Amino acid sequence: ASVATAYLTLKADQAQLQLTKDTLGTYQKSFDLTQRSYDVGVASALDLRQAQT
Amino acid sequence: RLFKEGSDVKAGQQLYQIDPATYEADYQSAQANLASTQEQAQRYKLLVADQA
Repeated sequence: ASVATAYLTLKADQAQLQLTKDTLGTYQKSFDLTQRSYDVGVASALDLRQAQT
Repeated sequence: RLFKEGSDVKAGQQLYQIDPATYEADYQSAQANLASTQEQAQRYKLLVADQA
């Protein structure tokens, strides 16, 4: 029972890693779009900092 | 009055001046709005290429 529980926990946490990498990529793309919109002048630094957080 | 009387004037030559003073204010009020909307269109032209 302990071996099966530990292996299934590893199998779950690797998929959690993959979904966290996908979420981080989405957040990085949003930050790049907000940085571009700050460079052209449409948005302000008040939005760039919230995108950085 | 900007023409000598009895002379041969050309097409498009200015003959008078009727004290603009109101149309100047209308022109400034129009171009102040044009100055903001033009650079907003120019900024959105650059941002729409990056899907921002």
